[PDB]
Order: sequence, then structure tokens, then C-alpha cells
Amino acid sequence: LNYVKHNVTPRETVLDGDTAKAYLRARTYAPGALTPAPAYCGAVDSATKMMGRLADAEKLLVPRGWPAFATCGIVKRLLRLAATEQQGPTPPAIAALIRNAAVQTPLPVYRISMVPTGQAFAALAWDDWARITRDARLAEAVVSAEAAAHPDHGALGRRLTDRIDAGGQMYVNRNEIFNGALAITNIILDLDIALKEPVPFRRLHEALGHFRRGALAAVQLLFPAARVDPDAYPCYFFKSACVCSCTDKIGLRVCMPVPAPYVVHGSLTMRGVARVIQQAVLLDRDFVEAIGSYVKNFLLIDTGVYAHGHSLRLPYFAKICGRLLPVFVIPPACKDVPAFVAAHADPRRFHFHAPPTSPREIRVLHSLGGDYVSFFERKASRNALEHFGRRETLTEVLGRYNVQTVEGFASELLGRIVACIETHFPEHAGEYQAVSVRRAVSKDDWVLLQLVPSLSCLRFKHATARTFVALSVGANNRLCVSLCQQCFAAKCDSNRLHTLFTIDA
Amino acid sequence: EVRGGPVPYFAVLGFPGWPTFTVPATAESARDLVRGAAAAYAALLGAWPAVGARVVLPPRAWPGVASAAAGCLLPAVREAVARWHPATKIIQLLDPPAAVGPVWTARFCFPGLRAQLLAALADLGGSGLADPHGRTGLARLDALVVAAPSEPWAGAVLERLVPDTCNACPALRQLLGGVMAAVCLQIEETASSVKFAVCGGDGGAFWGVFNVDPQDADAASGVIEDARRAIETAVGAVLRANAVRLRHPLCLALEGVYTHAVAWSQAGVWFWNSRDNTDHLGGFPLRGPAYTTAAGVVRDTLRRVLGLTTACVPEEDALTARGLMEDACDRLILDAFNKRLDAEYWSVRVSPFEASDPLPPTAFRGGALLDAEHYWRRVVRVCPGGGESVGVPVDLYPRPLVLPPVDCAHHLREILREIELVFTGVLAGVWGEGGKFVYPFDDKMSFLFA
Ligand SMILES: [Zn+2]
Repeated sequence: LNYVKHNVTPRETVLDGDTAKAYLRARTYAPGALTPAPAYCGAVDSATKMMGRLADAEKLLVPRGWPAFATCGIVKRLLRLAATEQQGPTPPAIAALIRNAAVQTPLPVYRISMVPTGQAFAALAWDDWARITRDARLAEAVVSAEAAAHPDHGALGRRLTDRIDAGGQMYVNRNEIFNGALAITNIILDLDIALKEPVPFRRLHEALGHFRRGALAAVQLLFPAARVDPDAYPCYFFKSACVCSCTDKIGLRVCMPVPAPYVVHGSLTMRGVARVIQQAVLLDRDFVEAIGSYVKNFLLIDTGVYAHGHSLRLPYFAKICGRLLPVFVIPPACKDVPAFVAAHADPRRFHFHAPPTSPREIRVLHSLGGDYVSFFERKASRNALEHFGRRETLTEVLGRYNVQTVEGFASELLGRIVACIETHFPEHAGEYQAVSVRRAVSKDDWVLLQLVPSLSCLRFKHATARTFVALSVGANNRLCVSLCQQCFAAKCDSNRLHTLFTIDA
Repeated sequence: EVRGGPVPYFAVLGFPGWPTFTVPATAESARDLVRGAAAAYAALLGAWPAVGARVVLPPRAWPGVASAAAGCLLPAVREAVARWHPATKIIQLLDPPAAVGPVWTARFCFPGLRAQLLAALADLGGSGLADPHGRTGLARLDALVVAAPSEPWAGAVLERLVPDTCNACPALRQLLGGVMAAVCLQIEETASSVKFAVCGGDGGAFWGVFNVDPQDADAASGVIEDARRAIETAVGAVLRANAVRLRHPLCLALEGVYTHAVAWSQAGVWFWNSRDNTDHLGGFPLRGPAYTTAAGVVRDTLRRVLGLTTACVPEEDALTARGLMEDACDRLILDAFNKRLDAEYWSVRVSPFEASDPLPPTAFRGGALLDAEHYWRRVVRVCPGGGESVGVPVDLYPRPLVLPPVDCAHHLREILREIELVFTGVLAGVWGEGGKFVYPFDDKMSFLFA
């Protein structure tokens, strides 16, 4: 029926007063970060040159306290620099890299893919977004004239859609990178709609209206103290350019303002917001009749986009093959059509941690529960535990062999491991005479531990592989010790784990 | 010295021959501390605080004086000294999970009892000294004790000369704590006669209650004063009988009258006089600038929670108390956000004895700032990058500081642990036990910082 009450755990904290405005400034892009400004002011460079510019930035902050550091590290360090807040009138911490005293944090951090390759990270304090959206900006006269010609939300939206180096590649591919430190203010969903047969645009626009309806129902369910009238609440839709000529997939991006007075905090919280918005439109009748005959699968929303360091291609940008351009689905009772059209061009409407657009109270949905085990999975798990048996966790099984210390148990069985290496791989057996076990992966079902003494591939004869001992619980609650090797040569999937032998302990 | 020291000083043992007194900060009363330093110089011949405990007696003549003082005492205290084990407290007190009220409570203290007792025992062992002229160092201690109430400069000297002397001669501790044990015994004996009831304390300082009707105050002053008179006179009589004579006549201080009193640990006690709303909290560690705000929050929450004496079933009061305690925690963590960028405020003073965070290789570059670190290391735990929490020695970097956001998800957890001991103690002490007040910081209000 829409699911939300029975499969989500709303955890909010109300903050009224100065802590509301203070919290907002601390967790949202600065008021001028996404306010169109004449030119860019930021730090745009390839990953290599940014490691250097970050190293040199640390040498002007380490003197005054900054803990010293000893493409994931670069993104983490840039996000931490962008998140750091201004202490009074003193220039912010990122001012060392951006080299201006007018910089105001927090700030957006983007990733630019260049040709032939090269992830160029770019942290900006302001940018020429007026120029980027200028191509899809329709003048008030044009929208008003179209409204007079077609007095009908759907028809006008179909008509209004028809009328539409790292520093230079910033303007061809910019991908916003999720910052877990900041608070998310817009529900940005990446709809990857697979297509059996091509879908006409008239169909997609009617499907998108149904999606708006379902998503607004889901939003009024998730945020119960808000007021989402599902005929006036603005949802923004953006289609990837290919009449739709698309054959394989339709690229869609749906942006929703988080209704006041709510602000959503947490990657997992938006993972829920996205999974509640998915079921709503799947249970919706009109949407699955409108797009069903054309869609191969009903998996539309990708929920992994929301993780610190994961980027999402912004609208009004291409991919290095399709510039995301708005598709206008006017609200059925929208009282300002020209405003709605000239609302898709404002970067705040499509930024994860944008400034929220006199706050008395503010409710932060910071938890919608943990990983969603399907009522089907939860009921599947409780029913499997009652028919087949209990599979004890890794920690409990290891506890039997006096391990509360994994790197020491590994040493005792390392002899068995090296003996099987001598028996089946004797040409590389002696490299495994003096080895130190350093933890690699630590889970509740998997424990990978390396053996650095560049060792040799035991499968082919390509100094090419890294060895990893992996402990899991198999069979009748017995400990299975697997030697695994990750090589680099293409014959062996580039830097991919491959097992070679698995013995008991 | 490697491990440093409590009191700043700069000795002039040779060239140029001019004493130089370091007077730390204290701008408002700069003349007062200058006069205190001058008096400390003049009295103890300038040896203090450089020479140490040797101003009084050689560190090795003490083993003789302590033995010579264990003989001139009374037969009972002679054994009482020999049976002293660290923290024995052989006196009827309250169970540490307990609380009292509304009954007329009162705190008492003997100003400078360890120093005065040390002086009397030093005189008892004075005959045992090799040189009668070698007792001049035993005249400076009496000058300190005599002038202690008159001038506070002798005070800070005596609060450090005495504990350090007790470290110079380990055998003096078992003597001083046996004499104080005897004092506490007569305190308890005399207490019953004047309706006083020993409920807690640490020797020289002791707090108790009165078996008077808990509504009359005109006669309350009379009993509270007669108890002071009788206890002071009886303790003085025991000391005289123990041959130990004090230079400054003994005096008991009425350090406050209160109606409610709640204790959780051995040192943690909160007193509150409802009539005048005067309170006193002890046992809460002031390990930084945030702990003071936490203490204020606790002393307001306790003032509001013992104001719930409205007639109710005990079960109801437990819940309407826990709710208010959780609300106080909420208002504390909300205000914590508005000072998340004040690293100096979220700072902890680590001692050179406690386990300490490892020094970053860039704190060794403070120039003329590394010299200020003598006793305390002020550390703030910041969270660079992600996952890792690293310590920054605050006072070894130039100001204004630039830092990654302060890991309030570590300091607030520690402050909340202390506030939780105080609140588990009060919840399980006034109303029915069985409730460990825990605030779900990790779920309710963790998002603000992490
Ligand atoms: Zn290989």
C-alpha cells in the first residue's frame, strides 16, 4: 500500500534557535558557493598536481596545528579541507589551496574526467553557473507566451522541453562528490531506466508526472511534519540527451527539495530516502502502466550514489555522450510556471549539500535505520535459521582457536599454507619461508591478511603478485583457510583477488 | 627535571646572587602574589621551592623523627599508626551509593591539619635530633603554620611542603594518617553527644547530619554551633593527651549549612540548602574548560531534581527525574555545538604521570613556547581525514590555531561518562536503586559532530 512505517525507523533530532542556523551554516555549502559569480575561484588540477598542491597547503597549516598526513586519499583530504569551517574573520583552512581570503566554506568538490584520462579534482568557491545553464535558460517572455498558447501543465512541459585541461574540462564534465561531513538538503536520485524498446518522449513525460506523484507521496510519508501538496511541490527532472533516440538506457536525474523544516543527515539516511522513493513509484499504478511495456527491469534508482567520495554527474553536463538537460514536468497546480522553469537553472536545486532555500525549528532526519534486510530477506533469514541451522560468525569460530591475535593464528597455520605451496607450487615455495602477516580485510565472515616479506604469481609465469591468507567459516562450522593472490598482469584480472588453495585449520 | 613540577619557580643558586620570582599571570592581584613570593623567600631563606622538603629537615633525619614520634604518643595511637593501610577509613560512614535529606547537614574542616600535625610530630621527634641547633628548619614550619590563617602565602607552601615531605619519608605517612585516624575516632565519639552523625569526608574535612527536627532553623544555629564547639574541644583534648601540641590553637570551620546531600563515589558529594539555594559540588573532575560547564549543568540539574519533593509514589519520581536528566544532557550537547570550533575549550590537561597521546613531530617547533610546558600538557583530540582521531598539544603551536574539526565525539563522551556517574549516583540514592542513567549519545545526538 505505501511499507514506510513497517520498513523504516525515523530518527530525528529537533534543533530550534541559533543551533538551527549555526547547524545549517556548518553543514551546507556556503551561501555564496552556488550563487552565480563572474568567474571560478577554486583549485582545479589533475590528481597528481593536486597531491602536490595539497602537500604545499599542509606546509602552511601544519605550522599552526594541522595534523600531518602520512585517488581516494586525495578526495578524502580535499573533502576534509572543504568541510573545515571559518573561525571568525580568519581566512578558512582551504584558503591555503584556493589562494583567496574571500573563500567561504563549506564548498563543493567536483571530479572532472578528461581525455584521454585523468581524474581532475576541482574545489571551487564560486563558478560561472549562469554560463553553464545559459543554453537551457528560457526568458520569461518565452515561457509566458508558451503558457498562453498551451494552457495545460503536461502540454506546456512537452513544449517547454522542445524549446531548449582540467580548468576547461570542468565545464564539460563536473561530477559532485558526496561529503559525509555536510548535511544533505536535496533528494537527488539517479534514475537509470533500462529500455526494451525505445520510449517516446510523450510517454516519458506522462510517466515522469506519475513519478512525481509517487515520490511526493513517499516524501510526505518519510517527513510527516512537513506539508507537501502533491500538486504544487516542485520536482525537477533532467534527461540525458541521446524525440528520444535512446535505445539502451534513459539517463534521468530527479531533484527534490527536502521539505521544511527537515534536513537529512547521513549517507545511509539518503540510502533509505531513495529506497522509500523507489517502492512508492513501483507500487504506483500509473507509472508501471506508463513505462512498464518499455522497461526491461523495474530497478530505476541507484542507491549507492550516496557515499562519502562518490560523485554524481551534475545536470547541464555531459559524460566523456549526453548532456543532462531539463525535462519540464510542471506541477498540476503550479502557481508560478516561469519560476518553475527558471528554477532548474539554479545550482542549489541540484546540489547534495546546498544551502537550504528565518528558520525557527529544524528537524534533522539523521537515521532511517540500518541496511534494509528485505521483509522478504528478514523473513527469509528467520525461516532459514529454523530449517537449516545456525552458521556461527567468524569471530565466534576464531574464538575456539584462542583468538580474541588473528595475525598470530595466521602465523601458526602459515606452515601448513607454505607446505601446500611446496607440494603444489614448489617453483615459488622458497619466497614463502620468512613472511609477516598484516591484516588486509576484517569482517564478521571474512578475514584477509597479506604476507609482505612483490611475490610471484603462482598460476602463470608472466614480481607481479601480492599474497593474502583468507579465513572464513565453511562446512560444519569449520575454519577454511584460503591462500589467495592478487596479481597485476592482464592474464590475471588486473588487481583482482583469485584463490589458489583452501585447506582446513 | 624530566617529569616537571607543579609550582613555577626559578632558583638562583649562584650568579648573579639576586632572587628572581616568577609570578604566573594573576594580573588582577599581581601585587598579592608578588608579596606572597617575597614572603616565601624571606621565611624559608629562599630555599623554597628549590631545595624541596629539605627546608625543614634532611631527608634522612626524618626516619629518626618519625620513630621518635611513635614513642611519645599514647599507647592506642602507637598501634593505630602501625596498622595504617592506604585508605583504611575505620569510621562509620555512608554507603557510597546513598543520599540524605531533608535533614540539617553541615560540612566542617580543620584548616591545615596535616601541616599542623606534622609540626607537632616533628617537635615530638625534635628531642631525637642529633643537633639542637639543627632544629632551625623546624622553626620555619611553625612560622608557616602560625601564619597560615593570617596570610595565604604560607598556605600554598604548606600544601606542597607537606605532601612532598611525606614522599621524602614514607614512614611519616603512616604516622600522620594514624594521628588523623585518632582524630576521626574522637570526632565520631563526640558526634553522638551533640546529635552530629559522621556520614562522610576525608579526615580534616568531614560532613554530617543532625538529629533535629528538619523544619526549625532558630534552634538549628545553636546546635550547629555547639557541635562545632564540642568537636573542636574534644579533638584538641585528644591531641593534648597524645602529647602533640599545635602552635596555632585549633579551630573548626563551618564551611556551609545544607539540607540535602547526595554522594555517589568516595569523593563525589553534592550539598544543597533549599532555603537560600546555596550548593556545593565535589568529586567532579575539572580537567578543562568544558568540564566547568558540565559541572554547572550538573549543579542545576540536581537543584531541579531535588526540587521534585512534591508528594508522589517513589516510582513516579524516578521517571520524572530521569527525563529531566536526559533533557539536561540534551541542553548541554546543544550548547556544545555553538563552541565546536574552540579547541582550547575542548582541551584536557594531561599530567606527566597519566598516559598521554604521542607528540606530533611538528610540536617540537614551537620556539619560545616549549618552555611554558612545565607540568600540564593541554591536548585536544581533532579528527583529520576520517576515522582517525589524533591529539594536538594546544599550547605548543602559534596562535591563532588552524585545525581539522575537533572530535567532540570523544571529549563529550568522556564528559558524559562523568555526568553519568553523578546521575546514576543520585538516581540510585534518593529514590529506588536499579537505574544506570545512560544517554544514547551515539544515536540521539551523535550526528551533530561526527
Ligand atoms: Zn598474476
